[PDB]
Amino acid sequence: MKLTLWTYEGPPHVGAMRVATAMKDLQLVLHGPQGDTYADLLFTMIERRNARPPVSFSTFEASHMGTDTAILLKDALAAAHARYKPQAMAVALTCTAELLQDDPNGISRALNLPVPVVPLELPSYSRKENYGADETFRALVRALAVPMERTPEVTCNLLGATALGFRHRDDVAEVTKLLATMGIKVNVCAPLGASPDDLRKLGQAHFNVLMYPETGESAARHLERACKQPFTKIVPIGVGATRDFLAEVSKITGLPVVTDESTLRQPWWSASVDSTYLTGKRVFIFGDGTHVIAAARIAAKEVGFEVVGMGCYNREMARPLRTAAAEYGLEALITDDYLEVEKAIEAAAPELILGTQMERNIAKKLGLPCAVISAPVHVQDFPARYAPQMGFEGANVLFDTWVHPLVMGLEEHLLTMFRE
Amino acid sequence: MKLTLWTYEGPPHVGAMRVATAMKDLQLVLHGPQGDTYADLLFTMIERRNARPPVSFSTFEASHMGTDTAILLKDALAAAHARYKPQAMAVALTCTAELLQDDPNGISRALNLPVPVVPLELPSYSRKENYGADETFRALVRALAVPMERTPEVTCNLLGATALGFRHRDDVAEVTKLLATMGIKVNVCAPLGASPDDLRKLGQAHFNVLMYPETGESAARHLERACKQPFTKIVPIGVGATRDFLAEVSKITGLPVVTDESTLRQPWWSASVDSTYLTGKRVFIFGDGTHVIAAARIAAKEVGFEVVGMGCYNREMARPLRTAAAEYGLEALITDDYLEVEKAIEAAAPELILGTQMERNIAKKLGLPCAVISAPVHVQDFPARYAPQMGFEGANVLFDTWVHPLVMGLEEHLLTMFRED
Amino acid sequence: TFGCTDSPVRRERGQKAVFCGLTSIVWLHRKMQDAFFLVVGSRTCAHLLQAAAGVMIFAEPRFGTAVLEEQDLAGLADAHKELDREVAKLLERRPDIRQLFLVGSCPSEVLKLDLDRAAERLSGLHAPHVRVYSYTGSGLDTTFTQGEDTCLAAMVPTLDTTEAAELIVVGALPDVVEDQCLSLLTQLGVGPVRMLPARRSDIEPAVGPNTRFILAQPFLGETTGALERRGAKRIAAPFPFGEEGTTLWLKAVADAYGVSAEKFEAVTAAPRARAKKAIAAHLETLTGKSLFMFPDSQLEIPLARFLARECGMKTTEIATPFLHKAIMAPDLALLPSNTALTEGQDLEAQLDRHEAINPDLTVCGLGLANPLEAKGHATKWAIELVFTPVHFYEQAGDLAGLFSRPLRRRALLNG
Amino acid sequence: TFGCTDSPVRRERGQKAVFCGLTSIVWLHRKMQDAFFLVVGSRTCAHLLQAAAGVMIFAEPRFGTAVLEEQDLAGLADAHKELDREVAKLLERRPDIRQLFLVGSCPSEVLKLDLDRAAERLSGLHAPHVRVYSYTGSGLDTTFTQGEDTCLAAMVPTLDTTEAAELIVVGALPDVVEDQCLSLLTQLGVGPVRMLPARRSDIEPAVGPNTRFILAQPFLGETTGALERRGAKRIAAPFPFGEEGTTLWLKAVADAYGVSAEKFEAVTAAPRARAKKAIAAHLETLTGKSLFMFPDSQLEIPLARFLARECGMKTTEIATPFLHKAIMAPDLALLPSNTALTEGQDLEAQLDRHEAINPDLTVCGLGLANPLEAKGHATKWAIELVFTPVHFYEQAGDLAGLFSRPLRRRALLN
Ligand code: SF4
Ligand code: SF4
Repeated sequence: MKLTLWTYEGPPHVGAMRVATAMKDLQLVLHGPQGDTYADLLFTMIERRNARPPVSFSTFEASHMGTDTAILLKDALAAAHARYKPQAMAVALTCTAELLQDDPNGISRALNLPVPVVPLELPSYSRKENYGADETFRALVRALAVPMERTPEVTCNLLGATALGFRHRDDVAEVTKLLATMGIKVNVCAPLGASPDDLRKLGQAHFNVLMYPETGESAARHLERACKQPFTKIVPIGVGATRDFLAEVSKITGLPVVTDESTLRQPWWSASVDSTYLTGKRVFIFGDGTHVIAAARIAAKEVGFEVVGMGCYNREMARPLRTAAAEYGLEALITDDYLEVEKAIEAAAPELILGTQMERNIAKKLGLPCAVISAPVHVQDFPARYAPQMGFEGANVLFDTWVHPLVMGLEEHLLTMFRE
Repeated sequence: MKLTLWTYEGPPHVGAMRVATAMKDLQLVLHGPQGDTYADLLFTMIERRNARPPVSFSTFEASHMGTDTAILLKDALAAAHARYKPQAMAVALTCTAELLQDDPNGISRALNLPVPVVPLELPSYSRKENYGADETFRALVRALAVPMERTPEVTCNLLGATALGFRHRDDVAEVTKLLATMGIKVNVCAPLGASPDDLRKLGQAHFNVLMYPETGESAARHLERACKQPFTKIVPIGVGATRDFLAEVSKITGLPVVTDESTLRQPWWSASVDSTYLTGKRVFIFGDGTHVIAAARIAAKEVGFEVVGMGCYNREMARPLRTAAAEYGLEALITDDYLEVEKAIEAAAPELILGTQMERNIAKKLGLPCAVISAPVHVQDFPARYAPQMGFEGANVLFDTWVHPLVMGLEEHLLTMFRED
Repeated sequence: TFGCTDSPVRRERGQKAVFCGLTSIVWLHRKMQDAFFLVVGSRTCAHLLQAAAGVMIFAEPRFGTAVLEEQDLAGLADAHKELDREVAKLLERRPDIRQLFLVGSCPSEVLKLDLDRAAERLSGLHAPHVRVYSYTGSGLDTTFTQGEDTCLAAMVPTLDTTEAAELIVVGALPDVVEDQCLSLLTQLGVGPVRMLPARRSDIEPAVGPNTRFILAQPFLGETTGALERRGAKRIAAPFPFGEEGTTLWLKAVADAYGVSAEKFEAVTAAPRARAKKAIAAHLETLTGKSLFMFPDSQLEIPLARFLARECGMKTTEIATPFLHKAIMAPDLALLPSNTALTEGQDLEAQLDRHEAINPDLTVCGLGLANPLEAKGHATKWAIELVFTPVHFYEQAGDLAGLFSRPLRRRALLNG
Repeated sequence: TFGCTDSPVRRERGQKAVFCGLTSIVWLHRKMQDAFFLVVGSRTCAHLLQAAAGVMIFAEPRFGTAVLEEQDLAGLADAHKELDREVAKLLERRPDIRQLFLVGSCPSEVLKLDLDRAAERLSGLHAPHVRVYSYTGSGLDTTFTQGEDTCLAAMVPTLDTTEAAELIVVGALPDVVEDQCLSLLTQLGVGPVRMLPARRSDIEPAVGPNTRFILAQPFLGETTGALERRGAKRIAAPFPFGEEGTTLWLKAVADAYGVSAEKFEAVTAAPRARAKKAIAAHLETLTGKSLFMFPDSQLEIPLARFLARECGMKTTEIATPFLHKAIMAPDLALLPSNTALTEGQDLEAQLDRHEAINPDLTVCGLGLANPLEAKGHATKWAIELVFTPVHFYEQAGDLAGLFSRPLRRRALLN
């Protein structure tokens, strides 16, 4: 047992929900207790969604345990199917149901539905949310994708966008627009926006864009072996990262790299004279692996900060992060304990903190400028306005967003220093 | 003499510099003393521009006054023509130059240059920045536009966008998008992005979109006479005003309204349950007339605030604003005096204040949530990111921007109470 | 046309959209300044507490969860040893905690983790400075506010004994509301009155065969039983929502204590007028409007009672996660006899009834709110009713305001 | 190799990109607690102050501008009465003000309102609580820092008479810098020393025939002239920038007061080594780099001296708005012999020379800076140098740091 107040990630079954809600015409059935429906709040409140998550629970409680739990799962599965007629379903165990002896795969197969029901294995006591989504998506893809003839014109898939992703919506839109400038159309984007029938059409794409390693890497690896599809290793957050990405995409396809830079403003903003006081500002960077690595390169090589501390909460990105951090002369902080983050921040004494919502709060207490680069994140960071982190508009967005807190902090510090 | 700390607007000649700097291939020459080049810092630092403004000063000082001041103006017109070979030029008086006896018209008529040189009357002790801009553009359009053969396709002009304009850059882009969606291409956008040659070709457009009355109305009125082009009277800020705008453009052109709303998220955002606490929240709105009128309709009819005060510093907009405020059962505050604003705010005790950079500061002192909706504005509100106030992306932007400080205010208040009220 | 005493209540089972009792810790701990709440459960439980607490999570709250690890799943010798180390470590960090609650969850229950026995052990090891209790807040056992009930019940048998004739007001109320309650009871001449729970562990009520208690909250079934086990007698009353609810509640106390009609009518006259005035500013919008309430907190029956009688609303289906007949008798007698009563839910069946009724206003949780608003149904989110001051005279207009607002917003935003 | 005493300086007029003397108010009023600076000018003058002040405008600062209206453009009599109305209003609105400066602008001077006469008249009227002065900050007369010069010069006639032989350190400095100066001079055995301006109106220094003064800022020509008219005698010294300048500045004072070489070396040893170690950190990116300086403040020559001799920079064109030949002698004698010097400015021509030279680092105004960056020239905005602490030992590394930063940002970003 670890005493826990804050947790950066929920249980893997929430990640499964994160993949189901992302998709359409797919029902997820979770074996779990009355009460676990609280996770729907996340999708309806934070993402401001117009429908109930395609998720339901067997809903066992004290007066229906023992041999009744198996029946409830069967009821739940049959009821979900008869009501929504999805193209496919998935079944999984909540943490509480993981201690029961019920076999979802056995139960679901004996029910013998006219659509595939994909049983998921999600160890709720050793693994967390991001694995839940990654594994759910891999299992879905393994069950549904088949080798196919390549489309006549060059296309790719987008992999790893989910519900409750930090800026996934607008990243998808922005990455689409920059592949379209190179003459590459998107085949399927998945999980987000995909149906199980779309998943069946994955194989006709030429390669995959792996947008988020934490939620798409397994499906990408599978699609590489099964559908002979290469996947991009570089995540286009940052001007520099976007170029390398497009260079990678060029190597994959043989197509030349074309760009529309008429709207790229970050490099000139950063080169301009009003940015020269940012030079050497000490930045501490925390969050998930993908966003921390991306932010570090922007901080050091695009804005001119000194990266003074670097880490992430998700074990699955530990090695890419440790490899990244060493180029800055730093040892990566790998932890899911916000109190450890708080110790590393005090010791590093930064001038700016790039992090999650926990870090915004640590930064408030210490009186330090902070900006948010990664999930977990409250309702504020699901904006009505266009807010990508990726590509060129994302580079513009990131610039305004990191700099704003610094100007506010200096401005408030100057105001109090000339009153008396 | 009015005792002055804060000024919402600068002198008319900065308005002239706003028009010149928006444009290409125009030199603006100003009769003024050494030292008035400080205004160059506004275009270079704030708008983050990568060239010196196309503006030069005769640069007179104490040792060379008298009959030398005319010589100096002559030299600067000559030097600016010889170096930048502009398509056209403007000449005007600084406030100190207005006290002198030199006639900018007769000096430049005598110089007899191979391009038009447009004289500008700018009353620097009675009029301000916006007027400077509105007049300068009007004079340039009077000088250059002619009756013309209409284009085969339905086209229009965008009228009023300038340098140092609050979100002019992205407003132009968004308006262009919503017109293109109706199959209406833009002919010329002026002043912002245009050349004197571009200005000659204004008349061939079917109609005019008046984006900002403060800096475009006078030119629009001229083009209504000279080239028979009617102009849009609705500023597309807010979902409803955008629809009223597109409807208006329908009447003018005969084309049906076609919208793309696949990305319009503001209506669902405010209808959603998270927005329910927003109802009845008392808002005080201030800025230039256009943005105050637009903001108030959004506040009341789209987000569900109660508008508890309205005003503007922009006297040219006094009537439309007074008329609009009556609809909300408010008396419009017309003042250039930040101290009056501060009193009105205190007397209204709002929960949100919408305004200028000055209103940001008044709000902070009172610890009230605040968002910026109008110039004058500091560096940040000239963003690298896409940031329109207009059209459908404007509506999304406006929603995030107004609501964020309220949720910050509620969040701050909640956790000071949590430990330990 | 008032009285649902003999009304057939639907006893419904199936898919449920409700919070577990763990959720109650969030606003319970704020009241008991001296206590800490340690959930023994999974990351799921931790995630829930985080979600329900929102911003409070950043304010060092006096709760937390011992997340069960894989090693804790294979052997019960190790787990009771780990829990002890985890407790001692927690109590050393926070010396000022006087009451520790070990809160049972679904995972700790399935695991057969004996938290009753752990509470006794830890209580031995940490006396006299910290008393430690045990109760369940699991989804298996408990819905939302029933978590407060199990909590208070667990501490009733440990309370001092007394032969004094005193009043206990049961239910954690917001501090301003409690103060008003106390003032009104003092003005009435009702001798020493204590709350359960008290604001601090060293001023908890005593109980004996002459103790009287009245419930400020309807969800207090087990606590009621435990107080009766100790010898106390309940004063039956409708719940103190609105002018009438509050008057009837006070009246029942008054009558129990032999307070004269003269004294009652004069202590109560002005606050009664105040509250009536504040409700009337909400009638235009509320009168004739139809109400549907999903099950969440057990407040829905008395709240529906208030909405129909004092706000001229029309009831359709009103559902509660649990319907305790004796405790709800006074309110049930006041509800419009047309009211369809439900205890429990099969979520999909209830939404089908809801869609048919087409109610003007729908009380439901955040899981259903936006989904319902998207289908054109005006909604008021339930959870706000548990944590906003709503009881008694002074909050009667604000109580009504919570329901008029969503309907007023709807009207503002679309012509 | 190091003499510019006899270098022929190019004097130029024409188009200028410089600030007027009004700008000086922004950091002057911060020093003088009791003071209020009322400009008499147009909306342009108020707009400049607003831009120059930035966020300080929202800090209720002790300046403002009586902006001229139509009515005020004619004629004298009525305008003067109107000024009094505003001044009387201002004084009761802020009663803790003991010094009022009527600052002349270009508009006021063309209009020929006699602010000197208004000051006289208002002094009589608001005596003894408020003394009122007048000086010019106009673009016609004055460039940027010269506004401090005319301000202090306007105070000198009225300072108290004394026969004591005390030191006056002239020029507004950041309090942190002032304190250091005081401490070093005090531990050298030099006292008492006073500042002009002082922090409050009631502790302004006295002058008389036995007074000695030393300038901390190069732009103090009229002030020097005024103090000499009252009989005070100047101590000549290069300006206290970097280890060398500060030492030399301090040495001139210690020589004047008979302090021994033994004391000088002991008090000065540790701060000296400390200063030259802080500078060394910046020696990496600065050595060998060419320097070009547009005219702004009259700090350019001392600063170029510091950058060449202590930071290993090569000089090219070093321009200044005004060059006082006597005051600048010590620093001119230390500048490298190759330096092209320019007094005044003719912008287009000076931008042609700049382009031809292609210097590594350019000090210039914000109005030039970005446009020059866009053309691939590393720049350093000048205005920062007048408000940041930069004089004396403790700040020598920071000063070097002001010039190394833009160069290491250019390297870092490409
Ligand atoms: S329903 Fe059970 S498993 Fe789920 S959060 Fe509540 S106590 Fe934990
Ligand atoms: S240069 Fe003259 S007119 Fe311009 S701001 Fe300075 S004093 Fe005023």
